[PDB]
Amino acid sequence: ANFLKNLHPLLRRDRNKKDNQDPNFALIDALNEEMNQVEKDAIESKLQSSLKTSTSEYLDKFGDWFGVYRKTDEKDDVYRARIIKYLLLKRGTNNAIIDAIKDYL
Amino acid sequence: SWDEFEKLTEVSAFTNFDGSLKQLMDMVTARPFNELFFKNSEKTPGKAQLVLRKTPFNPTEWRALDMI
Amino acid sequence: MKTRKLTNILSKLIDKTMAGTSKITDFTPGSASRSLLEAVSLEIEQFYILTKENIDWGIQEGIIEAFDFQKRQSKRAYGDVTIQFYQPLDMRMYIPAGTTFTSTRQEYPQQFETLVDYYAEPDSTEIVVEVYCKETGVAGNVPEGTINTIASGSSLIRSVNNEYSFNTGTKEESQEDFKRRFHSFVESRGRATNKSVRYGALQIPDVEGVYVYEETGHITVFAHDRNGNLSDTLKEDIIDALQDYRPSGIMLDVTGVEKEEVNVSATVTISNKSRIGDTLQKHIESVIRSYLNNLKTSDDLIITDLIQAIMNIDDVLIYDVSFDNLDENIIVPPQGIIRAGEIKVELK
Amino acid sequence: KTRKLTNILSKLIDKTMAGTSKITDFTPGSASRSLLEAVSLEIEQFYILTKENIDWGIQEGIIEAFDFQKRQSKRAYGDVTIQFYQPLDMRMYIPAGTTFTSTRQEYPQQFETLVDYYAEPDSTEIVVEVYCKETGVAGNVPEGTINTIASGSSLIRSVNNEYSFNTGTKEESQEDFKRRFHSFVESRGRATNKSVRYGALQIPDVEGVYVYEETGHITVFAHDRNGNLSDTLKEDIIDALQDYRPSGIMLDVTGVEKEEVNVSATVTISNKSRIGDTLQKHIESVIRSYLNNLKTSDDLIITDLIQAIMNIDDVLIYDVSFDNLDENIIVPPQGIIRAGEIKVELK
Amino acid sequence: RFKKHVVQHEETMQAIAQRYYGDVSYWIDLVEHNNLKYPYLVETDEEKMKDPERLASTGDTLIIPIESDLTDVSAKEINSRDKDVLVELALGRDLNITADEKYFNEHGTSDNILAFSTNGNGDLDTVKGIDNMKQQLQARLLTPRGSLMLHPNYGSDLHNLFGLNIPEQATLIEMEVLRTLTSDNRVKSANLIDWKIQGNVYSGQFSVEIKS
Amino acid sequence: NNFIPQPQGLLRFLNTSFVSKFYTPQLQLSELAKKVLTNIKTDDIPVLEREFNDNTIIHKANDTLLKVQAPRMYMILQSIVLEAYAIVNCFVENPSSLKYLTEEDVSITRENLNYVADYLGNYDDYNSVVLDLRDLDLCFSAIELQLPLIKKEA
Repeated sequence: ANFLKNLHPLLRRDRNKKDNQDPNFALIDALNEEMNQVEKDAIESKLQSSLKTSTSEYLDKFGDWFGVYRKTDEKDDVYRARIIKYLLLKRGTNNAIIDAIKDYL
Repeated sequence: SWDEFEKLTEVSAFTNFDGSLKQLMDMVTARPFNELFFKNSEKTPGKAQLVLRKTPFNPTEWRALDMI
Repeated sequence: MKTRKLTNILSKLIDKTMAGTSKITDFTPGSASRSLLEAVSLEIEQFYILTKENIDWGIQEGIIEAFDFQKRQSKRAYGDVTIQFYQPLDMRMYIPAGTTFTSTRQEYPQQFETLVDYYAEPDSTEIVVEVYCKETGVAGNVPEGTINTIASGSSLIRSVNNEYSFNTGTKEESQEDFKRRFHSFVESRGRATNKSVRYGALQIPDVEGVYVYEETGHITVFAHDRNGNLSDTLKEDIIDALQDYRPSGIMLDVTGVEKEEVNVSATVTISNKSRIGDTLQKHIESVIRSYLNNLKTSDDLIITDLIQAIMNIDDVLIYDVSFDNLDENIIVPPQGIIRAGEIKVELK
Repeated sequence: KTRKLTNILSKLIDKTMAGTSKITDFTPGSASRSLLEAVSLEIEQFYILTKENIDWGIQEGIIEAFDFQKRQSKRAYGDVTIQFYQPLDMRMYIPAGTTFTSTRQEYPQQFETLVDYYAEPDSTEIVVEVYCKETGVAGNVPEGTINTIASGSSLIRSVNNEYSFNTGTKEESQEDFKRRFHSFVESRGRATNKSVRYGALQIPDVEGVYVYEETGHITVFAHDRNGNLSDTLKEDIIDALQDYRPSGIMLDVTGVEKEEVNVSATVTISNKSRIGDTLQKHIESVIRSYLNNLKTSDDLIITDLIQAIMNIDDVLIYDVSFDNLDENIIVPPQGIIRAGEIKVELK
Repeated sequence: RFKKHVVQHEETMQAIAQRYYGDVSYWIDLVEHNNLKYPYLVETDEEKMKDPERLASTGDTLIIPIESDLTDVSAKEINSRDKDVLVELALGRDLNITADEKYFNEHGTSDNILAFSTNGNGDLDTVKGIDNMKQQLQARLLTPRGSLMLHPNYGSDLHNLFGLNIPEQATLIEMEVLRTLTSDNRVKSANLIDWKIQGNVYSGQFSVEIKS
Repeated sequence: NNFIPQPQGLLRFLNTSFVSKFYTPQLQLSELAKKVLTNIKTDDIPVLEREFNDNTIIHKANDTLLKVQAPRMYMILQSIVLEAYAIVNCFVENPSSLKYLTEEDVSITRENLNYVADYLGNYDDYNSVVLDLRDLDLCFSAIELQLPLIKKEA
């Protein structure tokens, strides 16, 4: 998606070198910059759309979905590992219960 | 159809002696209060549809019909 | 990717536009450029909002797809009815499944049908059978004594009535309910645990309330539907489907339910001295009945929770609420369930 | 009521036939028929004139007696003067419709002259009235903007308007006209709670005024100025309410006091793993915001507080209790609830 | 639509109504369109000086709506106050993109030519009235047929019609221009008025019957 | 009210620092809202015994904490709904309520609608509410242009 492309045939898509000031070029540049920023934000959402790289509010939503609650002053890297470990919790056997003491130490 | 004005019914299958389903269909329709006809399915092209709706002579129902 | 209001985006775009020239700085409401920029910013804000909503929906869909824990669809309403004969029965009659039941009341035209056959014993006078509502949703929760006729010949039947209301009829589960169910499922992966047995018994869609009581060498399971009446077929289905979560070395039993009764008396001081008639009292009593009947075996009656439930009405109308009898929280036994009995409500 | 051309013409023809025996022909083009038709047309025009007059009378005529002005979308106009290089030696002609374009490019407004003007034989200057083409407030122009004339001449030097165009007018609907009259009539009410409130609110720096009424004395208090009331404001507002108070009934004005509330509540959460500093801080902020936003003379009902605190999340909160709050706190009419010290404990 | 009319000397509103609408009885509703007081037509100029806005005199422009729109209350309300603005609204309003009128003529069938401009102060220039119609016609003629990204079949094949400057090519160009001009439903029709080909430059002119 | 009942929840809801550079709010109540609000406050109005359509904007406002977090902003939302509710009623039924609303009263609603929209946009919780009100922002402007013209027609 490019604002310069597919806009119109007759519209002047380049600034006039005859005069420094050009409201048309300024408007086109501002619109293109806004739409390019929107495109970059949309592309940047790929990391936020996956649990392996979700951060900030998205990771909190993932934790709420999985039921694992964020601890105070907890960073994303440790929080994701804690979520993964809790989802694969090993408990029920005497050795596993004893091995679970590491989380209660 | 007019659910509010119509009470519970006990329409029998054999109301017409050795009659067709169309004859029994007419009794259920209770014309002219309800219109029944076969027409092409505009919403789903490629197949037919059976229509059984209240008569369009009502003001709001008249507006509901698509205009051509 | 973060939410941004329209005004900030519009200001940023206007600031960017002003670079390189000074023949544009006029943004009154009558200006068309301002209108175009407002429309563009509105579209961008709507795009951001829809993107966030679709991201949340995609997260939900991925959670659905990964563990195959699909959301529960609309749940059929069902209950029990009583068949009354003119005279005591002489011969063993037959009642095939699918027999229709209809309510003569115009306000509740929804139909009901049976699924399992029933046989009337000889020298009988009455029999109880189960009926399942064809429609699914709120329409199935008819009041008491709504079903009047069988909608058939009824040669040997005088009248039909139901002594209990229908509560199993419910709409589709909300997002919060699915989130809680998924959290229970995630915490239930470790078998031989009470939280795991909770999900194991709750996996059947019909079950709503469920509780597990443990002792030194025996495990007991208490469960019931929204109406609060366990069935043998439900117990058999639970036993069949729970084999993948039962403890290996400990016996399990699924039985036990009792309706605990309590009378609730409350005093309400409405802010408006006018309009203190019995209609609002009846409405409040119905609301209290709906709240109390919604509780389950795991839940316990709490004074503050009841206060919050009744005070859902706007605080401007109801200014103060107090209980003459209830002064301390009541602990429900594990087998029993607390529910409304005979409720009396008065102004003062 | 008004009658159309046909009825009047038929009545005239019938009366002419009844009275006149010498006239029998009424074909089109007849002199008598043309005369009767002209008379009927004039009568119908007079009927329409009376109809329009009655329409104006019902719409705004009765209200015109009271003190208010009507607007009829009159286009802006003002005096403009023109100067010449030398005194004239001829009677120059200024035909109507001459366009006085605006010299400033940013102003697209234009003006036209309705009536012709004749320059004097030797006058060096002349002032004429010019009306704008566009109605509404948009026709207003600042001073020193009209300095160009379309019908230029060698003798003409420049144009200028010393006085700005103030006669710009815009017309509103009948409801807008009637609402001001209703407000004026309503404002004339006196010796009532609502009238006293409106009179107090008329003076600036008067907001959130509360009135307490009794058979013995009437007390009025407010926190208009930054949550506090000054003595000078009390002195100013006592005199103003003299016209508004009932005759023979005492009037009193006092300040507004506050009663801070200390609460140490406890909350039990179903899922203890969710607790944290942020959650308790948010709960405390919600509680203090709710307690701060209390109306004047509003009793602190514990039931309302329980409903507010437990409405944050039904699933999260399971039980609530207050360690240092026995029952609902009653406040005088002049008191207002405020958050002195709040503590929340998580169980 | 509405036909323009000028008040004639010693003329009455009844004759004005009768000339166009045929029946004089329609004059009762026609006055509301013009938004005039009871002195509908007055020869005295100083009489109009008291309230020029709500009065008319000789030489002023009147509005004559068609019979279908005569009875519409909305048409009466709009024509009462807009007056001269009706023509601009009737022909529409659009942004003006003729920043360089001298330049765009030098590059026919060339992209990246038109651009926005500025008039007044701090606002993009706009065009209205017959100027807007002429600008739209010129843009349509310059725009090739199958270049726009939406609502295709907009423009002309003028770029492809360059040839050996022979009479048949000239008639083909004439027909293409006529079809391009007549595409808009607002314009009635068009016809060539003069042809002139000398050397390697094609020249000509056309006349268009614009409604109202 | 005269023709059909209304939901219980809407009836309960209706009866009852930060500043935007572009917009300047004001608390001028419409004349129509003054009289219609009294009828809602009084009991003389039919009302249903059940509620549906949980996706409406009213339930969204109730679910969020806008009441306690920003009661001033919550009050403006009630005012917007009050004027919005009344102008729906007159067209469908009771045409006598006409010639009691002016373009100025409808115009100020957009000023308040945009003023509260900016505050709601500072947090992601109110995204659903902001998505709804922005749709009505263009809806009122169409009524403002046609309201003087519709009044003369009727």
